[PDB]
Amino acid sequence: MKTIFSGIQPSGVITIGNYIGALRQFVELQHEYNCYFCIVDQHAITVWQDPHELRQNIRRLAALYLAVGIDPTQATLFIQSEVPAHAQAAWMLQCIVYIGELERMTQFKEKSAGKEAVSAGLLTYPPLMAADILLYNTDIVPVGEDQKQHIELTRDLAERFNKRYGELFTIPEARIPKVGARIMSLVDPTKKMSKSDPNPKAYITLLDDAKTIEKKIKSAVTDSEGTIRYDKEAKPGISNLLNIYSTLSGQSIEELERQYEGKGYGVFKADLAQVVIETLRPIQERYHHWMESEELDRVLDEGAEKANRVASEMVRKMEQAMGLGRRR
Amino acid sequence: MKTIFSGIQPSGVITIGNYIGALRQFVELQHEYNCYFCIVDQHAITVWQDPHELRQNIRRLAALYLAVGIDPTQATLFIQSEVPAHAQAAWMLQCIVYIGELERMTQFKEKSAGKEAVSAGLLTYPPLMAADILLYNTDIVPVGEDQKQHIELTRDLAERFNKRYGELFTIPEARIPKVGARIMSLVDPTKKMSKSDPNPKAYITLLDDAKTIEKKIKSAVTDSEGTIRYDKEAKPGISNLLNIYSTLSGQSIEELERQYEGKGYGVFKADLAQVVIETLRPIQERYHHWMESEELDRVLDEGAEKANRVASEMVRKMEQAMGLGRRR
Ligand SMILES: Nc1ncnc2c1ncn2[C@@H]1O[C@H](COP(=O)(O)OP(=O)(O)OP(=O)(O)O)[C@@H](O)[C@H]1O
Ligand SMILES: Nc1ncnc2c1ncn2[C@@H]1O[C@H](COP(=O)(O)OP(=O)(O)OP(=O)(O)O)[C@@H](O)[C@H]1O
Ligand SMILES: [Mg+2]
Ligand SMILES: [Mg+2]
Repeated sequence: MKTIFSGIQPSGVITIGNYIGALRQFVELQHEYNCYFCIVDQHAITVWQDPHELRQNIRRLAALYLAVGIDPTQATLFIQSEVPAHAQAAWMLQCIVYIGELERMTQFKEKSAGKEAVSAGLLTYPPLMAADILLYNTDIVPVGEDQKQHIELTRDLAERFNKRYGELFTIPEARIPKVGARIMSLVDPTKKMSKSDPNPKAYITLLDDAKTIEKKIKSAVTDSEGTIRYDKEAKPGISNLLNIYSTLSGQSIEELERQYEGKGYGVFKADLAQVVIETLRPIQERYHHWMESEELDRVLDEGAEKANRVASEMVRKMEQAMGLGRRR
Repeated sequence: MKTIFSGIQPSGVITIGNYIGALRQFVELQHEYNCYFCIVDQHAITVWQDPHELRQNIRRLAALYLAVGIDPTQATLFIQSEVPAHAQAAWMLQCIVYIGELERMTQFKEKSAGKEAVSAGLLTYPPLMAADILLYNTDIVPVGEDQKQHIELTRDLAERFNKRYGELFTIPEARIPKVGARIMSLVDPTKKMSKSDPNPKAYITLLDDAKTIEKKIKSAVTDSEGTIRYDKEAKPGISNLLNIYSTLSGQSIEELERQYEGKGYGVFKADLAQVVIETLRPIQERYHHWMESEELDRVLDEGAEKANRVASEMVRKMEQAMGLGRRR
């Protein structure tokens, strides 16, 4: 079968946007592809991470991957840093990416937007992500609309390497969901929901308690119409709430518009909170199971073992193409 | 004893500048320090390297290190790429260096001087070099005047890591020779002699034949005075030739000025060529011995083995400080 790779940064607790845009689809994709799902801790340090928080976040992410249903025997779950090949191939890839291609990345300009001093890692985020994917001869990359431009660069980089040194890389393809590819901030409907937003009201983590989810849905930005109908341009907050409601409940935006005819934001929000709470319920239960056992560490050990075998061999192939080191 | 680290890029065949400014001193330093001498192949790919040339250059550099007298039992001779920790610590260090500190590096601006598209590796050269040094708890760094600014950044980076996460790194110190720290191009006395200069007349490689050394010394830029006397500002080419003559022969600039009183550039250059040829003679002989045996590969295997033990443990310490991966 074809191969899949996809990473999530342990830069905070994953949100419903992360879930809706990517994680949710991993669970189904694992049975039809050879999958590598990564906890990208090296990507997470491109900005300040408290060391204790990062360690904890790394373990929580792994538990949540398994809690949503990733089966360690059907897919390879691992931590980026535990596979030296990602840093190796990242170095090689940054000697072929042009500085201008990095500065033109919208994620770079956005995250670097209005900062005096910024880490080089923020800028060199792309070559590492390109290595993450390219290392496993990945065919499909399940994301995550905001990740489209990175995958496009990654393709340019694999092509440049292939034509410069010889055919080595499979050109990967992004797989972005038709629905939920871009869940918006609850607090600023013009920005996507980010797990690292400085405002906790912007997102709902997969670990949020009922009380917390009710508050967050209640504080969500809407408008003064009091009319539940989808209109991304005119009613951004309400349209986003409808999207969340629609993908989580399985009802169409249109069905929800009818069901809420004659209502009623208070009631619409109260209902949506319960829908999110009910979705997160079985997930949180299994998360607690994984968090309290050493089984989590066995899954990760075995996952890094398999990833190392595949990746270090690609690295060897890459060094042989570039002329690095010695003949092996 | 204290520890030493120093690298040389296998980006061409080392020159007499490389020799005079660094390699020559490694031979004496090895008996008084714990030394790690590196063949930095990952630094070499920051610009285009022909894969066959790079492979060959890597093996030639190792043979020349040993040919000048580095004793594999007194020092650790290794190839950068063969120790994954350099790429690992390089990634971590680039998440702490600021983009502005990289753009202000004069080597960056020089090598990137007048180029439309440039590799990110050119820009991120410093974090990798900082990792190279920091990995081994290096106290002294023998270079290489042009390398002073990199070592200064490396110190800022170790200090930033130490104060941000906890004391881990030894603050390294540059050790630049009083004489020969900056051998100039034979063709452009305002630029340093570089092994990768697009003009082969600029430098004399340690592998150049007698005929080639005579031509290069003969074509060396001088002036219209016909007076052999040292004057860096007024007589840059002649002063550089005097410097080369002085460090290689063991005579003072002043002794040479007297000995050449009443002469005589033709004769001065003819004499200097023979001095270089006579110096390179015993070196080239041993170089051919190493090139034709598998002993060269045993030295490198053992050198990477020792370097891996030390470096991967520093990497583990670094990840533990930043919170990467899992507790080990
Ligand atoms: N708002 C969103 N809607 C749908 N998918 C999203 C959203 N935000 C992120 N994703 C997807 O989630 C995955 C994990 O990405 P990532 O770890 O960068 O999350 P993040 O929330 O954006 O975190 P951070 O704020 O630290 O950068 C990717 O496939 C990504 O495109
Ligand atoms: N002209 C020179 N005079 C004295 N020392 C030098 C000179 N050029 C380089 N060195 C020293 O040689 C060592 C190896 O450096 P490096 O491998 O960068 O050589 P390079 O000739 O400058 O190569 P390249 O042109 O590929 O960058 C360092 O210690 C460096 O400072
Ligand atoms: Mg992100
Ligand atoms: Mg150099």
